[PDB]
Amino acid sequence: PHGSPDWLKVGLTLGTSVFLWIYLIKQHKEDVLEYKRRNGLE
Amino acid sequence: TMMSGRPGRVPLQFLPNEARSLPPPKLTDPRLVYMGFLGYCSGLIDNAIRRRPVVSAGLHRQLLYVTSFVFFGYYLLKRQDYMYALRDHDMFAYVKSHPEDFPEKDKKTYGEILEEFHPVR
Amino acid sequence: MLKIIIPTTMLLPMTWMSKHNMIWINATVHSLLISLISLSLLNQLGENSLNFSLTFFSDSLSAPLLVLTTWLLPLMLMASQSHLSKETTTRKKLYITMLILLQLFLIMTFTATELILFYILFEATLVPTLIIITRWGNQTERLNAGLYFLFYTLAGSLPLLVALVYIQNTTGSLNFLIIHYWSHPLSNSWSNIFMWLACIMAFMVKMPLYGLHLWLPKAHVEAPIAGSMVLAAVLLKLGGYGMMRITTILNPLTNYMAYPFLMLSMWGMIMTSSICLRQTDLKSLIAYSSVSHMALVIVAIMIQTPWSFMGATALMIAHGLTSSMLFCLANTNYERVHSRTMILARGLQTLLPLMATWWLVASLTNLALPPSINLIGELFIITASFSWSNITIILMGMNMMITALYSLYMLITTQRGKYTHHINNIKPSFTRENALMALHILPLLLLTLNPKMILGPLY
Amino acid sequence: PPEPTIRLQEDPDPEDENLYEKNPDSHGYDKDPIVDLWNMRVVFFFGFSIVLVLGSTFVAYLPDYRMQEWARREAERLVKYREANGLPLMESNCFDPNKIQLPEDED
Amino acid sequence: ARQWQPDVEWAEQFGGAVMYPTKETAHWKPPPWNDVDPPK
Amino acid sequence: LQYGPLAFVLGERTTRKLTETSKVITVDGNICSGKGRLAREIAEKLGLRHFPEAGIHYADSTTGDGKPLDVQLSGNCSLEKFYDDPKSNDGNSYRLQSWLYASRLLQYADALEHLLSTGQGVVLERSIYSDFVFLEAMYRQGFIRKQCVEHYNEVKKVTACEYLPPHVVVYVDVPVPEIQSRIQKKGNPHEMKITAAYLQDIENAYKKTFLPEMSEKCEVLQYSAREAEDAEKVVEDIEYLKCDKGPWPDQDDRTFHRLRMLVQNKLEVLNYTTIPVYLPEITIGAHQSDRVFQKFTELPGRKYSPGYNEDVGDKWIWLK
Amino acid sequence: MNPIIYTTLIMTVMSGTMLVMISSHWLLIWIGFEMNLLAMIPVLMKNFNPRATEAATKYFLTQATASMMLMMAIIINLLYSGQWTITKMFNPVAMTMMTMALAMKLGLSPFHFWVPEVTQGISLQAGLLLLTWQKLAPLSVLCQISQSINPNLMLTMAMLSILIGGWGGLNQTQLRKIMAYSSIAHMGWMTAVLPYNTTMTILNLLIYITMTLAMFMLLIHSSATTTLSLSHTWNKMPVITSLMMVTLLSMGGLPPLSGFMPKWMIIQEMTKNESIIMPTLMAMTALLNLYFYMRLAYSSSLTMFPSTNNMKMKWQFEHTKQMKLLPTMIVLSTLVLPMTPALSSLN
Ligand SMILES: CCCCCCCCCCCCCCCCC[C@@H](O)O[C@H](CO[C@H](O)CCCCCCCCCCCCCCC)COP(=O)(O)OCC[N+](C)(C)C
Ligand SMILES: CCCCCCCCCCCCCCCCC[C@@H](O)O[C@H](CO[C@H](O)CCCCCCCCCCCCCCC)COP(=O)(O)OCC[N+](C)(C)C
Ligand SMILES: CCCCCCCCCCCCCCCCC[C@@H](O)O[C@H](CO[C@H](O)CCCCCCCCCCCCCCC)COP(=O)(O)OCC[N+](C)(C)C
Ligand SMILES: CCCCCCCCCCCCCCCCC[C@@H](O)O[C@H](CO[C@H](O)CCCCCCCCCCCCCCC)COP(=O)(O)OCC[N+](C)(C)C
Ligand SMILES: CCCCCCCC/C=C\CCCCCCCC(=O)O[C@H](COC(=O)CCCCCCC/C=C/CCCCCCCC)COP(=O)(O)OCCN
Ligand SMILES: Nc1ncnc2c1ncn2[C@@H]1O[C@H](COP(=O)(O)OP(=O)(O)O)[C@@H](O)[C@H]1O
Repeated sequence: PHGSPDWLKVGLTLGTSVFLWIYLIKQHKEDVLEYKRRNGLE
Repeated sequence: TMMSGRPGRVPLQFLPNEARSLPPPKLTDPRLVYMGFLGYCSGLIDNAIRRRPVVSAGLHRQLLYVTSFVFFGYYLLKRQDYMYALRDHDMFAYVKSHPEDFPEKDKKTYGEILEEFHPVR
Repeated sequence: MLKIIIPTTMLLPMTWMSKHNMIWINATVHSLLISLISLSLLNQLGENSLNFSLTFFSDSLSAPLLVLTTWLLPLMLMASQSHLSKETTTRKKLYITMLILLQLFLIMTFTATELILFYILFEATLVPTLIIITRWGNQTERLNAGLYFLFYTLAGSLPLLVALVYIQNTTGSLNFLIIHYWSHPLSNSWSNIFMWLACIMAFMVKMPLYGLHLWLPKAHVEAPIAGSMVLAAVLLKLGGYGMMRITTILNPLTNYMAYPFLMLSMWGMIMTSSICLRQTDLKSLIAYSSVSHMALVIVAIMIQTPWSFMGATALMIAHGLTSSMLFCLANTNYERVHSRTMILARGLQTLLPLMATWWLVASLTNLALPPSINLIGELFIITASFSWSNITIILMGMNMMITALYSLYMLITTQRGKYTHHINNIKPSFTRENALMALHILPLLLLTLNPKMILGPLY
Repeated sequence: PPEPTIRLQEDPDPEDENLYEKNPDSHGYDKDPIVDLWNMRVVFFFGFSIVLVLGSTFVAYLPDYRMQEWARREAERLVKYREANGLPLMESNCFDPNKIQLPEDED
Repeated sequence: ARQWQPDVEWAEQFGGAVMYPTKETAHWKPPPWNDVDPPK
Repeated sequence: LQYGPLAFVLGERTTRKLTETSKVITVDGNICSGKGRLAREIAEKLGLRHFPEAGIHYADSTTGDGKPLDVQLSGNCSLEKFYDDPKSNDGNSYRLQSWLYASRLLQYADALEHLLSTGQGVVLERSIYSDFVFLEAMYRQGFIRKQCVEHYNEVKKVTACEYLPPHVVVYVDVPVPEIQSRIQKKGNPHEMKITAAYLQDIENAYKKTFLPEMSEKCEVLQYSAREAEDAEKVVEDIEYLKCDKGPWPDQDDRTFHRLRMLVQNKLEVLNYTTIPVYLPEITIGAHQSDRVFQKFTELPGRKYSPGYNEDVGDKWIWLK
Repeated sequence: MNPIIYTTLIMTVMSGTMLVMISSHWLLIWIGFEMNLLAMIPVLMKNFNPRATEAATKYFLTQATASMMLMMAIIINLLYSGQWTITKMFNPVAMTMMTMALAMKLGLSPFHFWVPEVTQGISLQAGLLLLTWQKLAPLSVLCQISQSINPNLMLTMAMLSILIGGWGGLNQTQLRKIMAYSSIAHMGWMTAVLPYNTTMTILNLLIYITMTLAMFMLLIHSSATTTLSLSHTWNKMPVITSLMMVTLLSMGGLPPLSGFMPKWMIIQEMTKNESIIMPTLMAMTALLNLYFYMRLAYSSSLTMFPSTNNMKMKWQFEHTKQMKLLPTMIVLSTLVLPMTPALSSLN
């Protein structure tokens, strides 16, 4: 109807996406470090 | 294969500890890109159903779809790789532990092997 | 190969974000550009193949078919530009999307180093075709034609999946290189006979073989123009390509399992050539001509001699180009006449001379006139079958005579004679149709200069 | 029978629109003259000029990877060597007999 | 000059209770538009 | 937070808003009567909300802009053509009747939604009930066929088996010669072509069938032309009577919640107005439907959702 | 009904299924089945009408008979071996009777007669829940005892189910009966691979659940029950018809769509056990499902059926309620073939 951009939902969606991406990056880094530790590569 | 009853299995663990001994999938993995593409397709279909400008209706919603699909795809790929590594490990251990059932083939050369010849006429 | 697959994929976003009045221009230009890129694949070597990666490889059998597939799409767009004038933008974009998906599936099919991937794409090529036939078709029989085309193909190809997974379970790999190198003879047993039948019938139904060709006249008549050309030019060659790829593991059983199919094809060529003589429709006549030529290709493949394979490849390419041209000409006639009947419009040569020239050239090429590649493939198959048995020459000569007869009958009925009086909407032929015919015919007369490019791996 | 004899509401079948009547020099591509002309131009340029000619020359001048001249030279050298030394040209056995082992029958 | 599309006569084939009508099922009636039957 | 099961779970109970003043009232009368004037007075005096009679372009008023669309895009029928040629060959009579009935159904749904959402009552002209009298007049005069009234009856029963009949029915009675004189005085060039038999059929279809059916389950206030002028007596009669025979007392919070879910979401309200029965008067060919729908889509604020139209002037499209 | 009561009943249905899946006692599994049946009945009767009542009573009779048979099988198994744990059945008669009980619960032929009528009587929402959620408990129980089931009985019942679903789907016109016969055929497909590999059973179950959820949500979105009501849809929301046709093509097993993944994989498994005739028969039988799906697609999207005048008014109003996860369901049911190896996750 006569609806403005709901800034609350937009902010929540952006925050969720950014948090998920940061968590994925950190998890990948930790996983590769743990694998290199276990296999004695570096 | 039925690895459900495999000994020493935690009943409800998505990724056991030993699965950390394997290389994690790269973030540029083609399968992860495919999950991202699936997320984008879901976003476009969501825009189409709601009767909104398909390409550029909600950028945040499409981004959230892509991110969620990539997240689940990454974890699913890790679990898949761990399960396949388990299967190969069990295969090799069993073939080592039972030498009688997997004898070494007497290696032969094509020179001293008679194969019947069927001419084409 | 990805240098070819990726641009074909990018054709979709290119089409969907184009302006409403510029989709045809962009699609045609970039399809032609893609064809130029595909030309590089033609330079095959006498050794194994161009093994690009673990998933795609190119041979000198796949190269001509790939080039023809990439070349056909611009012609399909120019042919479809006519009857889609009064269509909404979304539906035109969907049509171009279907054509692009068909080309992409065919490109991925023709290399397909693994047989299961080949089968998956070989059946994937069936959805866009069915959508095109049943959606943008004029007659009310397009639905029945689509059902026939779907079920005739799927019933034949379903046992092929079981045969392939069984072969993988026993042999251990379905990669074509490993399959070729590790091939072993098939013993004469009932199980091996049924494996042979399962592996062969799926490709023989699509070719099509005489007795299973009922779907082809319906699919060719009721389809739009682009569907007709893609059916007659490329989709018929899938069966022959698959058969020539898969006959490497069926020896020596084929040596006596080819008799029913050889007899069926060598008699059905005569039957369909005779059928072409008494026909009240143009598209049906061209479809039956395609059936006859594909029956000859079946005979060639089942003979299994180097000259047979060379002639089969040459005939495949030549028949594809010729049938596409003939369907184009029939569609141009039907657009002005709106009837699709051979004797309703007569004496069109007095009104449209250049189209009469194109008709004459297409009929001569279909007539297997030397030194065109049509006759090259024809003659190679004739010599190979003569080596197989001296009595085949009777059937082949009868087929040649009937082919000449019905080709010149098609030319004479529609071009010569006195024009029909009560038709006064025969407008002069556009530049689009003349360009379409020229782009159809010039590659044939150019390939007659370098036959080795289309003679297959056994050259 | 007061039925209208009309089964349903339908537009009349429109008559075909001649592309020449409103626009001579129509090229049979599009009803918009400028887009139509440019479509003709790009089709003719990329079909005939770019692909059909440059591609034909490229295929004509493709490097000999099939090794035809190489095979001719090898055959020439082999024939010269075998004729000079009195060898009987082509050999009946593709593979030398000594390397091959035949299972004994003793039947 | 027009692509054929189904008319009323073509659409009435799928309007029955079941496809391929027979003698036994000729007297069957399609269910009501809303899934409510008269209280009788 | 639009109304839904969650809102009902937390706070939204519609039995609290009803304060004995709701009293949905439909004012029904013969063609060119004083009912419209009367309905306005009742709504003004009782504090209710008046809904003008639903016409051809009623639905266009509630969606997008209130400006009506083209006749081809909304209704595909005209009342003047019905008056000029009642036996029109192209089945204009039924198309007009069905479009008007469906518009009245939409208006009734909107009125019920307003009543349940706010608690303030509504006043209506001819509702979905009493609309069948025009169909009977058309059929007896021979304007429409029997299959026509059969299809109308099917649609009416399916659509009206889910709504509460109005609390009070107000009927204004005017003799046929008097309304003929009123029509002549009106001056609308098409209206003097209304035959006296048509008006007589409308009146006796009103009296013989509609009035007893409303009487057996509701309250009926039959008023003559003179006594209907004085709205004070009408309002006093409205207050004096007490509603204890209809289904309204039997309704509770749960049934009211179900009805409120039904009245909103207009697609379900109009779902059964397009049942697949192919009468030649209402059915439309595939080509005509395609062309008309395509033309409808090109309207300014109709291509996308209400809030996602760039040409109208909606901004922040890429973040909604 | 009250929204709170409806939510409570749905939670109770899910809790019964969870109790069936997470329990190691036969008595607790029977209790979970009883709780599921007890709470599932009012969901069928949410929209009160004679058809719903008749469907609910048919469902109750069938489920009660199945539960009694299951309890008798449990009793016999306990008699011949004093074990309550769900493991090897230790008795042939008990295994046979429990197989019939679980067939009755699932809907496999010749115990399939109740599915079309129950689906037809009850609403779309009720039908959607019944078609997908109900299958999870009996399938889990069958997977837990797959090492004891007799291959002959399960295989012949699966073959009969595929044949019956394919044949019965051709005649029906109402969409709910078509869905019921489709479910029967899919379960015939899915239970045939139980003796060989339960992972294929779970994968087929997931794919089928996704496909049928998408199709039922599409049918709810465009409120159509009969074929002609669906044919009218193209005039208002053509996108819905296009998506429905794509999903129908997927459900027929056409590659490269997702619906080809189970069948193919299942065939592969039965080829590893030297079973060749049966997979071929089931493929040629699934051709019938493909046929009636194609007929529905012809009626719905690929052709434009005559419309109605009143439909004009429906052009002005938008769908007020949007169901979340519909685009995800469509994408998962159409374009997930390239990720087939993920089935190694033992899903
Ligand atoms: C007088 C001269 C007469 C003969 C002229 C012949 C001209 C031939 C032009 C046509 C060429 C056909 C296309 C060939 C494409 C296949 C080869 C292509 O894939 O190679 C790519 C390279 O392609 C070129 O970089 C780009 C060529 C594309 C353009 C061709 C020229 C014509 C283009 C016309 C476009 C439109 C013109 C403007 C119109 C307005 C990638 O190479 P790469 O795999 O890394 O190589 C590895 C080996 N290395 C390391 C030794 C290189
Ligand atoms: C209709 C349009 C075309 C469709 C496709 C047509 C092609 C299908 C035809 C099948 C090809 C041949 C099938 C079997 C070939 C084997 C040779 C056999 O037929 O000859 C004799 C076999 O004897 C009898 O034929 C036994 C089979 C009889 C039953 C088969 C049905 C025959 C008629 C059915 C025709 C139906 C065809 C279409 C079905 C829809 C030889 O006896 P024997 O040397 O000891 O056994 C040889 C096999 N060994 C060595 C492995 C043991
Ligand atoms: C209008 C009236 C007539 C006007 C025209 C007058 C001029 C007459 C000329 C017409 C024909 C006369 C014959 C002259 C032939 C000379 C050229 C010929 O010798 O070159 C051929 C070469 O031509 C090409 O090989 C043939 C063209 C390639 C075919 C590709 C088609 C173009 C792509 C379009 C898509 C294809 C669709 C189908 C896919 C399979 C043969 O090559 P080759 O003798 O060995 O040696 C070449 C040089 N070497 C030694 C360095 C190697
Ligand atoms: C379309 C395909 C189906 C998609 C299904 C919906 C996808 C979204 C589901 C969200 C995640 C699912 C599970 C949530 C993670 C936590 C639960 C986890 O602990 O469960 C583990 C198990 O994880 C799940 O099983 C894996 C879920 C992954 C499902 C996807 C596989 C589909 C394969 C083909 C499609 C490829 C993916 C397409 C995009 C999703 C425990 O396993 P375990 O208790 O020890 O073994 C029980 C099974 N037994 C009894 C047979 C031995
Ligand atoms: C256009 C319509 C065309 C229809 C084509 C349908 C016919 C195709 C040919 C038969 C298809 C089924 C063949 C099975 C797939 C091959 C698998 C295989 O080779 O495995 C065999 C198994 O062989 C079989 O099981 C074959 C059984 C066939 C059952 C189905 C019969 C279908 C119809 C048969 C007659 C059709 C033949 C002519 C068809 C002409 C076209 C109409 C080996 O068995 P093992 O278990 O390994 O034994 C080894 C230890 N001794
Ligand atoms: N179902 C219908 N069929 C034909 N005409 C109708 C229908 N419903 C309303 N109308 C028209 O609506 C007009 C207004 O009705 P009426 O109350 O008599 O006049 P007024 O609004 O001035 O009081 C009338 O001319 C009547 O014909």
